[PDB]
Amino acid sequence: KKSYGQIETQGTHLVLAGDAQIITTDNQNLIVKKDDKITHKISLEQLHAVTLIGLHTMTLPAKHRLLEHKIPVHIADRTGRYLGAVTSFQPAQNNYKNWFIQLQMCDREPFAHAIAQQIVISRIHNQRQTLLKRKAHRKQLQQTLSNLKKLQYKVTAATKRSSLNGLEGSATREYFQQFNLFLPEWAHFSKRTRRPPKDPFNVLLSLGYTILYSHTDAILQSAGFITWKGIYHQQSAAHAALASDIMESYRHLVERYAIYIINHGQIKQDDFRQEKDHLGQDTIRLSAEARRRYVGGLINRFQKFSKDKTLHQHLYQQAQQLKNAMHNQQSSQFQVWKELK
Amino acid sequence: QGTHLVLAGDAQIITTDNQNLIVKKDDKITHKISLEQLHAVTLIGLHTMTLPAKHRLLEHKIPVHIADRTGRYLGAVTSFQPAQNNYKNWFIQLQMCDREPFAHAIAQQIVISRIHNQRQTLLKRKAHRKQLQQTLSNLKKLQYKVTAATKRSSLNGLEGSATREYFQQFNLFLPEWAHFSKRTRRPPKDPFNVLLSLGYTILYSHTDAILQSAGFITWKGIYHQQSAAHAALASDIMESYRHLVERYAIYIINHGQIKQDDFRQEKDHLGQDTIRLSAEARRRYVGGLINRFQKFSKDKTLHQHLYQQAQQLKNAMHNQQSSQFQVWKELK
Amino acid sequence: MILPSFPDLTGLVVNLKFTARAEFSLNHEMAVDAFLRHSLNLGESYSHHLSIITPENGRLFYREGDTYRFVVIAMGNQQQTNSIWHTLINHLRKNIKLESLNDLFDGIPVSSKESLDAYTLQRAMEQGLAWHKAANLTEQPLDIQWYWQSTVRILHADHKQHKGEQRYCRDAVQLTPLLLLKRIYETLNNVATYFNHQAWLKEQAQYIEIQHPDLYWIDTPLGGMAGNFTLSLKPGIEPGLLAMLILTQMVGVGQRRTSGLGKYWLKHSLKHAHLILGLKPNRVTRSQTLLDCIIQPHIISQAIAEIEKKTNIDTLNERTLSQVQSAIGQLRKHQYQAPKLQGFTIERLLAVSPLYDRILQKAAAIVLTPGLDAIMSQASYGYRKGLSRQQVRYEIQNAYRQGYHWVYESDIEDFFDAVYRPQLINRLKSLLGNDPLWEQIESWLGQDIHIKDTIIERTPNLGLPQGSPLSPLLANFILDDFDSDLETHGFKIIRFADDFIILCKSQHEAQQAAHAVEQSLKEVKLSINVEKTHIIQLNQGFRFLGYLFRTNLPPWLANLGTKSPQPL
Amino acid sequence: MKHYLICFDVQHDKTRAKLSRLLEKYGPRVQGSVFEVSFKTPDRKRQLEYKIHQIIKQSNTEENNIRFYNLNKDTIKHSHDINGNPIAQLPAAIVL
Amino acid sequence: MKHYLICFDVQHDKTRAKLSRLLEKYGPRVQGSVFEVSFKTPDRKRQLEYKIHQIIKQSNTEENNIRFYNLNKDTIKHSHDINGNPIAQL
Repeated sequence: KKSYGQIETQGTHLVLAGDAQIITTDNQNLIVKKDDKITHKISLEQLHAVTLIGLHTMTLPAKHRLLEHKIPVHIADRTGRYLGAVTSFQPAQNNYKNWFIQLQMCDREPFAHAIAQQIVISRIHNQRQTLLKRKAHRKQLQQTLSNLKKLQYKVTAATKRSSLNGLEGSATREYFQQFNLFLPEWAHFSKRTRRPPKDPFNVLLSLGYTILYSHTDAILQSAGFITWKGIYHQQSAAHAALASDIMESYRHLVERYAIYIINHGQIKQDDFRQEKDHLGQDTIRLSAEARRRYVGGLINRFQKFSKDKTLHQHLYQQAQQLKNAMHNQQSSQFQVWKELK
Repeated sequence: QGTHLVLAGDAQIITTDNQNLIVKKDDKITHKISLEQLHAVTLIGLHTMTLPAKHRLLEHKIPVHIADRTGRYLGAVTSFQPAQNNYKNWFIQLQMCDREPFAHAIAQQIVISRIHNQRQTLLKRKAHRKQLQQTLSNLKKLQYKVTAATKRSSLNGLEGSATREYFQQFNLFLPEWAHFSKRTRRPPKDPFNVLLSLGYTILYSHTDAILQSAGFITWKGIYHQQSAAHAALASDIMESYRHLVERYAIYIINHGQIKQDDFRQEKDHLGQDTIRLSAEARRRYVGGLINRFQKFSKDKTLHQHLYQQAQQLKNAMHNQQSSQFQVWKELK
Repeated sequence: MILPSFPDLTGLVVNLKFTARAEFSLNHEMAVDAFLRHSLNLGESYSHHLSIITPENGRLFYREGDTYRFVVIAMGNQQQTNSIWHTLINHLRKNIKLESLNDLFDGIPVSSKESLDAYTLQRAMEQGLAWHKAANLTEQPLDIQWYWQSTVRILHADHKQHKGEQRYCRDAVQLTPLLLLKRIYETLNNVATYFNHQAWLKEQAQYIEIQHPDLYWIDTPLGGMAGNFTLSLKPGIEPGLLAMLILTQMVGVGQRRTSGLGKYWLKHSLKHAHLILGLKPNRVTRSQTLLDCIIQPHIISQAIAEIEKKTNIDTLNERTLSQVQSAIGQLRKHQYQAPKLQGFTIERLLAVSPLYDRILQKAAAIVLTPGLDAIMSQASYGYRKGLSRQQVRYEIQNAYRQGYHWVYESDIEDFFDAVYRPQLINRLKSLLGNDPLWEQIESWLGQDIHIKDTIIERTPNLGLPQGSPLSPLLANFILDDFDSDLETHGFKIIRFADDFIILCKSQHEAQQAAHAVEQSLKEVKLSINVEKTHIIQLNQGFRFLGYLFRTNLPPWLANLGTKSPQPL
Repeated sequence: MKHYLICFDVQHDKTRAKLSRLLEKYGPRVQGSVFEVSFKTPDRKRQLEYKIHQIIKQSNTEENNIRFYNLNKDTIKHSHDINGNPIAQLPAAIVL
Repeated sequence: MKHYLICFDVQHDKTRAKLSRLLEKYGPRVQGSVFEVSFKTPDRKRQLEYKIHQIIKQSNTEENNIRFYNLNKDTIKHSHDINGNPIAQL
């Protein structure tokens, strides 16, 4: 039960990335038993969310208790791809005010276009910056950077929300094609394979993105939002659109940690387990101990955000800034993160 | 679409064969539905669900709607696509529950259906018809006036008069000890009001859960007052189906499954005198009433029927036409 | 054998007219006693032979045209006191007029007064033994209620220790059944001896019990104790004890019975076979009852003038005046039937009666106010108008020392939902005497509200309706009876200057009562809208009666919990 | 949310037992007769206070030495025992 | 300037008697085994803990069941009794 810092304003964010836990309830407490051995007895007054990566159980009265207290729970599988969530659709104190405001404002075209343009420009700037701190490969990485600049040079001139998806897709493609230069030969890849992750490197990304998504989703739902409706991500596949919309700027913390883990010898190809699942498909996953090490390291790097503020205490700030942008009907109040020049 | 499977019985067990969903009760297979013809699941109470079943459902984008034992709606195991339906139709409901031509058309149809069904209930006795010819003609006369009343208070008065004229006659049916005369009291002093109260509460709770599952906001009503302490839409749509409770109560008292022994006279903590139903009798009655809910029709059970009705009303609001929503009338 | 001899009691009922504006005190035995002493001038022997019953008590301000009735009781054999009394009383014309005189036992008028009827001891034994025969099941509690004539003076165990004014009984705990029977035997033996094994036997044969006492202390500007208690009878009692009870109903018990103090009456359990023994309840009764005083025209005009300020009249007034006059005719006919309440919006929704019945209630309040005010001034549970400021601050600081650290805003409204009516009616029946108005009072207080074809009732024998004129007067009249129910829950009330203040240790039971009331009202609204209920019986929560349409804790706890307290 | 520690001293041998049996659910029995509890909405604190009052009425001696000492974030940060071990500390994210 | 709360449960009565008598002077005995202590400079805290070590060595029990909590200026503000009385106000 390796804890990872001091509790926040809203509570503690339980994670179950282990091996075959069985959550049960007390009507007052949440008890995690592995093979009739009690591992934790957390109180329901301190719990904030819970993530279930693997083959973990949850008894139905526990679902009743977590659905009464409006505590989110997110689910995934051992490969790391996302599955779904157990959320409720009644508001905080039955006040449907903020939800109605959000559902009105998200489909207004100029406002949503301005915020989607901000998010895309932030993402492309962050990608250019992350490709800019590898000195030894600068000669190999000049032209690509210039091309990303050109793509950024067009994002300001995009006048319809339908073009942003294509521009961001091209940027991500030309970005991910360059990781073959840093990574070892056994972890090479050319395409981000999302739904069935079928590469050694892609499992790392698809297992970090769900932790990041669960954090931002729990923060957003505690703010007062309804995460299912998004600004820039119209059509999504099992990800809540708004959480998967905000975490666009913060998803180089998962594409740098993965490079650091692979290069510096913490995770090597002896950890991956390969199987055929449910019909026969080549699926690569992590054993339980490597999953625990990876998730613990990721949460530790989340805590050591830029000093005086952890990532939770930055995402709550940005959620408040977005809410104030939407209530006052001004798109200029919300400012994307835009990692330093 | 497909089958919208509802489990409201007592402790079924759900399992998957990786290409089907199998619901067993005491190891007797009660349901076996292919995953391509399944559209949703509704779990009212405590029903154990094996983990491969839950993963297979979540992978196929099939929401699982979880509700309490009484019938309160809590939430749902979903993903993006099945949870877009829970909010993509909130604004249009608030628009179309206030526009008076639409709302008054639907509130005319509901009362028409209620008076029709409570005529049909007396038609089926066939043993005291001669004493009830006058009452049936009176109910027809009251029903024909609903087609013209262009205000809500007129509808309220007509329905109240019809209900009084319908309950004035049950003393011919019930036995000697169960004869009741005065209108219903909030603390009951007669058995028949107790039985009706349990039935009305059960039907209201289940109607509320099934309405919420379809994507509705149940406090915005079309014919009743938007208020707290109750859901307007649930107590609104449940009027057409109220005859089931009354028919079942008459059946139970007449056929002797409940006698005078089962009622208990007592005083509550508040001190007010009450008569209530004993725990064994209450469990027996609730089980029998849920059985009658399950025996609604050969094709559909009542919960699937209410889901289909909610989908019809959703389409009627969406296309603005106020007569695409045809109400249940118990046509023979 | 208990009394081997006794004098032959005899009586006269005198009814006399008033020709002048006269005002009495609250107890009338002093003035009538002085009247007979300045009239007859018998000296010492008047103490030995005569006694006074005054049925009228608690009516202060009399008027011209109003009568007066009282009873004189004489003892002895071949007395001529009644003869000279007749001869002197016939010419008593002014001030005081004369209407009539009636013999107490036969009931015939005073004429043909050669010999009057003799309440012989054997007749007392008969009227006790036949009562025992017609009332014995040997498995019955045989409760009979005991009402005082506003004063009695007895000694608790004849204590010499306390040595002063404290030597008398002034509360329920000093009432001992053996003490009462011993005092009764003392008075009867004194009267017999003026003209032992036995005192031992009456010590063994005490089976009686004192139940639900309400007795208190009244200090006449003297001293006495007044109230009622349920005397309960166990089956082993013999008729001999009953004979003593019935004879002492007329002779009296206590110190100084010559001034008329120390008499009582007892009203047996209802549905008995009609057996009236000794003194008849319809003879010793106020000559002009309270209801006639209600229907007197000038009081009704006064009430009309009083109520019209917040009348919110909307209809024609000549019909209102015809209605009140017709209702006056009905009340005189003893056939009136009160209207049921109606719920009107003001914002808040308030349930009031039609205005003419409100006028009749205000008239009854105007009549009842002076006697109740005088009895609250002269009693232990008395408001203190002139508060000693140092003493009042000392009481507050002493209560703070007790632990009562929180205070509440004082409003009598919060105590309208907790009043138990039969205790109130019993207290009034003890003070003003038996009267036909009291039934009418209940019919004004226990009505049902109509709101939108819904009948909101109330729990039987509980509560006082808000928005009525009799309620604020009769609520603080019997407020002290809540003290024990405030003591168990850690509440105290301090009275000063026709006001009080509420002191409490903690604020948790108040909030639990408020939360219970709110939940109950939410369930009642749900069962209005769902199960189509039509008769709703509420015990508490009438202040939020508008909410329905737009363990047990006492009902005043909720009304306190709706407020937010303050520290000292 | 608010963190409290409840410390009580009651002499009735059965009433102390009933408070001990009640307060163990909401928080750990950290000391012999000192518990730590946490709440998110003050009505939940009020419910616990009412339960405590209901239990202590059976004493019939009116004991009132039950104290709710608050605990902040920095207050917890500065707290320690003699050994120097930080105490009353809570985790931010358990990676079970 | 720091406020502290001192609490313990040592098993043997005579061993903890010296604990109690040592701790009477530093702060009032607010409850059966609970003390409210005010400090100006941490050296007094260090010497008090040194003496507590002395007596727990005397007891030969190795009791670590001595617990010190802080009491800030606003932590006091929400602190109270069951009857609502504010406590530990200076």
